[PDB]
Amino acid sequence: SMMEINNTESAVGMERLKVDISALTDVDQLLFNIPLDIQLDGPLRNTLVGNISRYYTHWSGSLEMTFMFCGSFMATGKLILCYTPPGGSCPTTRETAML
Amino acid sequence: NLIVPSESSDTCSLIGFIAAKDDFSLRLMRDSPDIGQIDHLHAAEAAYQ
Amino acid sequence: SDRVLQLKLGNSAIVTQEAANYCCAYGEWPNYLPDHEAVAIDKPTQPETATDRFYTLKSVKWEAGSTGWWWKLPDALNNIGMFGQNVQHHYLYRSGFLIHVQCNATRFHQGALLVVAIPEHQRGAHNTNTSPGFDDIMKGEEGGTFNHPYVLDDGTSLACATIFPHQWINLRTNNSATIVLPWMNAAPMDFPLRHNQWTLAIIPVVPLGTRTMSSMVPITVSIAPMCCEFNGLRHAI
Amino acid sequence: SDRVLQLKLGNSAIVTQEAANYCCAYGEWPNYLPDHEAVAIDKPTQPETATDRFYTLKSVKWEAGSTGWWWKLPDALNNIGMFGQNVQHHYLYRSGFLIHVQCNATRFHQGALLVVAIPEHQRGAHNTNTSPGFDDIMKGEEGGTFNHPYVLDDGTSLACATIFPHQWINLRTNNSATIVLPWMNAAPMDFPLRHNQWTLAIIPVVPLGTRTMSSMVPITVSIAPMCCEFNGLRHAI
Amino acid sequence: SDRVLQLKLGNSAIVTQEAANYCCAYGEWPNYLPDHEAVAIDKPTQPETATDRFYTLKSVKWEAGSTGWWWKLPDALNNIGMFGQNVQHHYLYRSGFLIHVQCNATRFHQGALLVVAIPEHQRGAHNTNTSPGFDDIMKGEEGGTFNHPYVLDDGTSLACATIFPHQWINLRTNNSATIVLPWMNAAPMDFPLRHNQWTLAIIPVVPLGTRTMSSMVPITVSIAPMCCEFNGLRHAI
Amino acid sequence: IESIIKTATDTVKSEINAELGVVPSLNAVETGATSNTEPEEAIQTRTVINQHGVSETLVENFLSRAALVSKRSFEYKDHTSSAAQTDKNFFKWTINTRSFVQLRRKLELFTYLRFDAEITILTTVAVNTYMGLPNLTLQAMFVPTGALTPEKQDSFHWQSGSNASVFFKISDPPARMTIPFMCINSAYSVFYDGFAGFEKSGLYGINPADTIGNLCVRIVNEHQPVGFTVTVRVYMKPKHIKAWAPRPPRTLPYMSIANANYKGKKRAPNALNAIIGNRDSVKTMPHNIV
Amino acid sequence: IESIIKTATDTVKSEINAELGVVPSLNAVETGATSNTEPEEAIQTRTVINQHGVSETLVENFLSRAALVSKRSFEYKDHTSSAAQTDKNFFKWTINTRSFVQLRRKLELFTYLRFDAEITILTTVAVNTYMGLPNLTLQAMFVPTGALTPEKQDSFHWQSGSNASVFFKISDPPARMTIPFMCINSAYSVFYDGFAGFEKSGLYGINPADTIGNLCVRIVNEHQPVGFTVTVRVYMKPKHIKAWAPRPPRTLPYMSIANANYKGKKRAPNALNAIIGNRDSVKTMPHNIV
Amino acid sequence: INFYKDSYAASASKQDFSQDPSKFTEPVVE
Amino acid sequence: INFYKDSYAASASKQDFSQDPSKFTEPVVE
Repeated sequence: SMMEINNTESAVGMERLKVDISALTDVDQLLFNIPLDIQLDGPLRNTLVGNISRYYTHWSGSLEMTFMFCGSFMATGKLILCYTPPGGSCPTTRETAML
Repeated sequence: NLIVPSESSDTCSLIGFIAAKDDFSLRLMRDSPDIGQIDHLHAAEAAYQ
Repeated sequence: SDRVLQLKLGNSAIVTQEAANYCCAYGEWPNYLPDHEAVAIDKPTQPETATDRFYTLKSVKWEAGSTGWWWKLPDALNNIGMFGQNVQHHYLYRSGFLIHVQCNATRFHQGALLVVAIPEHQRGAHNTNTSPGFDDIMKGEEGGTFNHPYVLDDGTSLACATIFPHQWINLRTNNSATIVLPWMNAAPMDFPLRHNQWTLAIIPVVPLGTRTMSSMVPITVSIAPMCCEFNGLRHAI
Repeated sequence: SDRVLQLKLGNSAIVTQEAANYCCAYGEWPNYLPDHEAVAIDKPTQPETATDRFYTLKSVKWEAGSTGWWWKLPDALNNIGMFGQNVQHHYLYRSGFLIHVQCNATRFHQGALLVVAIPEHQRGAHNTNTSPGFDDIMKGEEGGTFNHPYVLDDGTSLACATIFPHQWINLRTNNSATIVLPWMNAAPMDFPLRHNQWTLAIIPVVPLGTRTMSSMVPITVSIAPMCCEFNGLRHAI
Repeated sequence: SDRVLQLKLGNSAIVTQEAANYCCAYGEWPNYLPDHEAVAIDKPTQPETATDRFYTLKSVKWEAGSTGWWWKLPDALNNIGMFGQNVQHHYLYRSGFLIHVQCNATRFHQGALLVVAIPEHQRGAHNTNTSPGFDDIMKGEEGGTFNHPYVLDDGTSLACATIFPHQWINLRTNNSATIVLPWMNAAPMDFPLRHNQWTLAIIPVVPLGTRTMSSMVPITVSIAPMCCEFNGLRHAI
Repeated sequence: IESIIKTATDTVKSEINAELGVVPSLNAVETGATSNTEPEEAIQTRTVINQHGVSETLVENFLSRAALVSKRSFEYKDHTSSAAQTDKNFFKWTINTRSFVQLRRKLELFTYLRFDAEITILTTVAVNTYMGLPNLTLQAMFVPTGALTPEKQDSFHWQSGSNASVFFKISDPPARMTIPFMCINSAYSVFYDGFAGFEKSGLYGINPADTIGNLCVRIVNEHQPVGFTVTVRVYMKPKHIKAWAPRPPRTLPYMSIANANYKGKKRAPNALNAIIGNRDSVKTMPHNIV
Repeated sequence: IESIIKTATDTVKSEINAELGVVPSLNAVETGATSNTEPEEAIQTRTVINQHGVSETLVENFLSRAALVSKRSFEYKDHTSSAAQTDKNFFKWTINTRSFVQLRRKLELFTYLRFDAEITILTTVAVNTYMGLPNLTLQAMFVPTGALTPEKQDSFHWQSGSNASVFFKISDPPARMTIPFMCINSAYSVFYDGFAGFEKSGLYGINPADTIGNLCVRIVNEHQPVGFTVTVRVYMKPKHIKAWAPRPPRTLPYMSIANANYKGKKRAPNALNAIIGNRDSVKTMPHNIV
Repeated sequence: INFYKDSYAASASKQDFSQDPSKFTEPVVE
Repeated sequence: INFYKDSYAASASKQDFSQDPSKFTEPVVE
């Protein structure tokens, strides 16, 4: 079920359910990040995994993030989707995050 | 990089999805903090009339 | 292999070449009502090829600020062909549906449609505590337009609407979606003029966008009833 | 069938869809050092998934008058992750490499990259008889740029450089190249801070060209060490 | 026979000649985490000889009015060698410890040390109801000094502290103590930067005394981690 | 394929993979199917024998919690000068699950429900000076939907020829009844996309087959010289539950019990145009470790 | 080696011993081992068949005693002019075993504990003239740690959709619930040598996995014209107990519930520098027979 | 413990461990 | 007497007469 990764102001309604990526002129650039707290009101709260889990207090098990690209057929590109186990800050550069 | 030609729209979109796997488990049940009321709903007094 | 698909029902056929693997709702396929679940004791009419065939509705213009479209079943078909004549001459009704939604564009277009079939989609109204009326619900062949598709016009959520039988038309992948629906009711048969078992919702999650020449992009809906039964023959209302 | 490829090492994975059949260097695949070829008598550390994983370097801008790029191994990885910590805390070193190079563009772009892995690429300098210094050779993570890639910066030839383990990224065919490298040395293990066994060279044989909108085209290098051994534990330099 | 003991872990060895029979904590010996008790699903790194080796800390001066010394584990080793690099690059952690404490003097010296390993030694502060802060607890390699070792700095008692895994260094009998610790936690793995499973406490129950020439008597602590696992590879904090 | 799942599933160890023609991490969202990429195929795993049971998320356990469905306070006194719109020592209640929103959102996670409902009735009393709390006898009579309900405390409809009554006291344990599955269909319609009459002027969304009945509760005692305030709380617990076709949970607040109308809150969270509270950018982390 | 011990062990007779090379009374304290000198080896013994059972010092028996963990008195009255820091006909309590020191020192004889806790709740009431004691209904709702707790007596959080509530009266026997072993680990940490957050500003020694939950208790009744003082005592009894790694008992008095801070008494016994009360010399006998 | 003559009077039936997630997660036909 | 459907609801289990004092009194290895 869809994540509201675009939970910002000036994203009104259905614009919150998609992330707009563009062509950039610098390398190794951050696009978005997702906080993984399911109790806390983040992108994962209004999901099927997020609503049923807030009826409970303890949770365990693996998750999956599926991303569908909705550009044109002509659009090419490559992304890296990094998961960072906890401990420090959220990684802001690609050198730090791909570890 | 996101590389498009001149007739593709230069800003493209992703949609993110999340599920749980089959090793997922939940326990200790509580009421949801997602719904709540500070008053009776409309027409709830009409169920007593 | 899963992209090409010919659907042949009655005298109607649809070939597609840019499809996804089609969706059978809840793993179920339509069938006729068996004897151990039957209620009405008279012999039903099973008109088959006269009613089990694709019915194509009026296309809708996929535009810039579209919010979405909905059709309620069997209300969208109650006046079309010999399905609508069997509906109007009978009291009871039971069938499944094979919904096929068509939308193509060029390879320079982008956009994603959520084509979702919702059971018992009781709607809500916005900023009032009066229930929706008859004309807000029973649109017919033209269907309706979503007012707030982000909450599915019922206070719930579009994000969690993938719990329902759905597909996507992502314009870089496919150009058609196919959902096979069985009978979805608490009763085995039903009066077709006051109750809708399924709502086909088509929702612009990613809007239409290109920088090539502007063409009209239509979204066409073909609905085939499957395994129609009709009980309670009388006159026509 | 040979165009789709998932490479899974450690917690790192790379799916590609527009690839070629990947290259194993000299028909060889990496392995650990066997007992009949071992020299150092202490027990080596084999950290596996902590070091046998893809390490992505900084991307380079494929531009108009690019000459080429080179990275020397293991010098390009000696300060990255737990590979660089095992390098700096040990005297000896042995591993192979799985190099994956990424470069995509539109279907209106043209260009060809020679992605070639060179063993013992001793460089030369131009128009002087003084040898290249330490800083000319040991660039690190950023790597270097070819000065005269037509002679491979060593007096030899780019034309005959297909004798080395190589692939091509022709932009109308593929968008990735994959070379699996074994251990390539005269010694079974080696001191990683003063010797490079492999040089990854990426060379514009056909330059980038299009007449559509100008986008930045990057060339990304992911290198996974394979079957790392480390002998001679001490402090870190 | 029980007085001589060589402990060989990795490239580190310790021979002693004036020892006691060593202590395995609660009759248990360290092991790796088995599959029926595992929680984290990724493959752990087991660096073995790079981390399963003695780490010698800074010696402390056994003086006249010493109260005692404590080191918290794994906090005392989180920045030392390749153990500290595997700690800082991973989220999870599991190991046991082989603690060897050294203190010798002449045959004219007297004194007794209680070398006791305490699980989950939550400390208390004196004459205040504010909890101890981060810097009171997470000393690191230098460790700390007991303020009131008669109550073990937590309101309990030194007299009953022989319920914990302990040995003695009585200077007329032995000059070393050896305690083998397993993994001691309610969880199978743990985040090593915010939780300490063991505290090594060394306490002057009988003070140092002689009437010969005054020499400095040091107390040296060598700690070998045993059967290290690390899960959750990321960058370093 | 249907199987029996008592614990969560185990993890198998995996190795280095490098195969052409096989891409398990790539998927097709467009088919409507959830991704079948296993964690063994994305990372290198170890063997984990997972012993975590799954019995607390069973639909029987998820729904069989006794929840408040009715709460009615009425003045128990001599009602001669009281207005006719008040509860003159008795009330009537059409049994619904819509009035209190914890059970409502929980039952509206499904399209169809078949359950038996056990009904606990908790009566509490307060003095309306203080001289003590009386041990009153209450009668809760179950009247079917649309049938004749009493108009007085001492009406002759309370004699209960065939209507089931429970007589219970305040000092007792609370009265507990099991109401069966009483729908004329094979399941209750939690949502009803239709109109319940053959004319075009009926109510939308309200199927009277879904309605259990009326719950007429009186105090059998006559009035004392002083007044008392009697609060009757009714608790419903579903049991023997089958559930069909799950739904998105309701995000916006409920407005009415008659319909699924929505307004939303004024700001995020749970606003109409913003269900999740806002952050500064898509590359802003809200609770970032410093 | 592990064996089954139901009674204390028997004594065997012994004789005159005079053997070279064998010294069983000499020992090595320095190894950390307790002396294994048996009484047969130190004196001459007789045969004693010891029938003294050992079942009362079992850790199950030693800890499964119902002990007071909470005691809260609140004024039960009309709360309109009462201050907002008071208990307006309800209280909240984070469940801990630290507040009362008999159970605390007894549970802190161990490093790790795995137990199920049965919870007895004893409500008692007093008139705040005398006209009688009301038979009030109380609701104790179990809220998990950190979740939403009610802010009013008549708040809509008391409807208990999925939170387990117990409704009970003062004239009943006390309400008794079993709370399971609810830790996310395999044992509770009675002591926690760590910090519970990823930042350097968390609390030391407090692991929130050790915390059972909140216990929100209200009176379901409305206020009478007079006030009452209601005391709610909560009793915890551990059961099905496993215990690991025993500890020295606490000698000094407890200062706080948040930590293991110590002050000691001013004089011996249980002072900081003197746990045992003093005698005159080491060769002075305190209770010497005359 | 059920001494009532009706089957619906019984306690809750918490032994239904049959799952079929594939009717929601893989409803596709091939 | 346990008529509850959960195993932790049962009474206290006072039949665990297994001891091992040697893990505290003789933890030495030889």
